[PDB]
Amino acid sequence: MAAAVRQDLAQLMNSSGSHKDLAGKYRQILEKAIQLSGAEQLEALKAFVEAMVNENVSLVISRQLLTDFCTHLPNLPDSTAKEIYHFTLEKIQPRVISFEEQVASIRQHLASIYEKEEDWRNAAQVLVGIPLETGQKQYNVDYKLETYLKIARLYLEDDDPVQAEAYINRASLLQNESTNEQLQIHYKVCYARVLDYRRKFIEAAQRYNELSYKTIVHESERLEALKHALHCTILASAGQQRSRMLATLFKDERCQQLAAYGILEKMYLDR
Amino acid sequence: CGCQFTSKLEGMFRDMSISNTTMDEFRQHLQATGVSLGGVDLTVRVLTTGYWPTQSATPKCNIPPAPRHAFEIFRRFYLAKHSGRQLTLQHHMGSADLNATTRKHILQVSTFQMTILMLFNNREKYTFEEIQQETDIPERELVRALQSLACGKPTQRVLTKEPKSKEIENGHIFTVNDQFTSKLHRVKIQTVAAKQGESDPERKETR
Amino acid sequence: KRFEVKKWNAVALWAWDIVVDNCAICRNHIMDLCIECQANQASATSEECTVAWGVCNHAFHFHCISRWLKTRQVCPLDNREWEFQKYGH
Ligand SMILES: [Zn+2]
Ligand SMILES: [Zn+2]
Ligand SMILES: [Zn+2]
Repeated sequence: MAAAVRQDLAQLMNSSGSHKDLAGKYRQILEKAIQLSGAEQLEALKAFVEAMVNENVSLVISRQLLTDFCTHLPNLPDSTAKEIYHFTLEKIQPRVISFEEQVASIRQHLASIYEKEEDWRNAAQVLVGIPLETGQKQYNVDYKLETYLKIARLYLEDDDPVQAEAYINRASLLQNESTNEQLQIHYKVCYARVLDYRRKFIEAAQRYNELSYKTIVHESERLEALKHALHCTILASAGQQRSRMLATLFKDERCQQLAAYGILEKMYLDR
Repeated sequence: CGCQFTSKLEGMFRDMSISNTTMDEFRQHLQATGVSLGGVDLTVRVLTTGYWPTQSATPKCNIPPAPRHAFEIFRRFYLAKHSGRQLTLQHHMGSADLNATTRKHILQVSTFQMTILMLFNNREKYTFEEIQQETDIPERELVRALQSLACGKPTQRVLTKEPKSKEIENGHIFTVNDQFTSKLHRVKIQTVAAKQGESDPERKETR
Repeated sequence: KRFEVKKWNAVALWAWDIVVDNCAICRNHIMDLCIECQANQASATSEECTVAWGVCNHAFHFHCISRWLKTRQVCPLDNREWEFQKYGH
């Protein structure tokens, strides 16, 4: 019955009236389309998306109905809904300069879905597409920081340094603007992970040691960060900085808790 | 003079040189096909941010559809064959010719009221609320741009309204009058550039 | 329609980035210090060593091209050729 939905949308596009009545009728049509299933529901939602991006439909009507559509979709499982996500992302280009909140939400949802299916490469590609720099929505610093952090974390398991290095660069650029302490802790953890990954085992050990003496971080997470610091220090280039880091790490008792306690004991006590 | 802002003038003229070079190369581009239409008669220019100042804030207003297509084509070209630099959109400058239609008189819109004319192309008989809600339109500069077509108009009115009054209202409907008396096929409304006295604010800030 | 747009005379502004992840004089990176400073600590005071941007948009550490202008000669890319248009990335 997708043809009937498309015909109703086409007839309502040429209808004249108040914004509230048209919005209500379109919302009812969208709800009817959602009640469908399978290819019929897919085609009905595709027609709804095509109508929303159409020039004739009002700006407020289009943006609000796309928002409601994007809110209803996560209820439908990880399926052809992803195909219509791609279709809608490609569709938004004549009005991609007016509203981007819907585009950002679609990109975030698609990145989450790709992360669910062990796909960091495609999630990274999708989430890169966000226009954070523009400022035409003027996203708050926290949202841009979270987006760049998510891209950097995705790229770490997709194994592609160049772009994640630049993304960490930009996340640091906008980092000294944000407020949230937990977000800052997560950013520092991700930055230490990046340092550990590239070649910066000594700098990663320094960052992990700095993060180890924290309170809000979970005791298990604190122990994991300290273990990462210890392993980076062992794997670091053996020099004065590594010797100082080994001496510093020979003080924590939760270092003694770890299984590599003996290892750095051998390292620092000389053998 | 020496070299303090003579380099500013150098860059200013460099911008015009690059603009005309881009104009001729783009003419060669549309000479070789062009796929779809919408690029009927366009004049896009390339100016740098280091020689032309922003003015106030680098605004983020909307763009009419044919201008949207033109800007998209120019951005694609500049990111394809002039890569290594990205464009920034601003709303202060430009002009356009609006072909209206007993004769067909072509109007002139200075990049600000053409968004209102876009909303009218979709469907006219709008109001101030319609053009202030679905446009992301700026402040009273919008009022000056809008009053150009209706307020203070001689007998060549092209955007008439039912509530005939001097001050601007909110719930007022716009219409169109053919106005055969306007035999001029390139009639323009030059309400902007009323004076050039450099009002104190900008003088003080640059001082 | 009753109104149709025929021409347009827009002005398009552009910004210069050429973002890269490498340096020239210290051969390390765009950020993360240079040869003359090595580590982050040891009398940095919030790391007084940033990225310098020229009028041509080339990017180096401020210290790097500063010593380049100071040590070898000042004539190559002097105040007439190389400007100082920005400080920091
Ligand atoms: Zn440096
Ligand atoms: Zn230093
Ligand atoms: Zn410079």
